[PDB]
Amino acid sequence: AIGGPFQLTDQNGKAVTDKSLKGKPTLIFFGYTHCPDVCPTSLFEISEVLRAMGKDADKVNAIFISVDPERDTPATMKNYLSSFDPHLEGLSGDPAEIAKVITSYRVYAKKVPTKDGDYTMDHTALIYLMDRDGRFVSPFNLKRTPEEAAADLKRYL
Ligand SMILES: [Cu+2]
Repeated sequence: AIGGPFQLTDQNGKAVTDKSLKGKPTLIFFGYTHCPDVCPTSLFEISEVLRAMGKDADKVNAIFISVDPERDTPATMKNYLSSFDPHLEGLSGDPAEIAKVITSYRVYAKKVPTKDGDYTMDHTALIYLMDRDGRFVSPFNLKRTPEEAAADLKRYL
């Protein structure tokens, strides 16, 4: 089964587990705060879907899990997510827990050293849709208007 148990921390320091994602459909994106193009564009596109949901945005989970736990602490994630829709929840964790979640969600993440102790990460770019029971449905299509993506997500309410 794609996905597994976890215990992570949101950008406000609140504990978040797999069990707390149950009851709502869930979009998940794995990335990192120092990503130059893919992450801000993906998280912007998700943000527009959440805006197009209106009041229903509170009835889904939209989760950004960092694959760069050495840098993406709650405070870093909070400030990063400040630019994006406020419904996005950013999850940080102990390196052990992130490595576990990466394996159970079949994520690819690889550090790529640049220069002077800095680095980028190659990583999975797909958006995961999990149902309200936490069961993987499919990857989620963002190549369409925010309203079309919102209408699709609403079917999982
Ligand atoms: Cu990225």
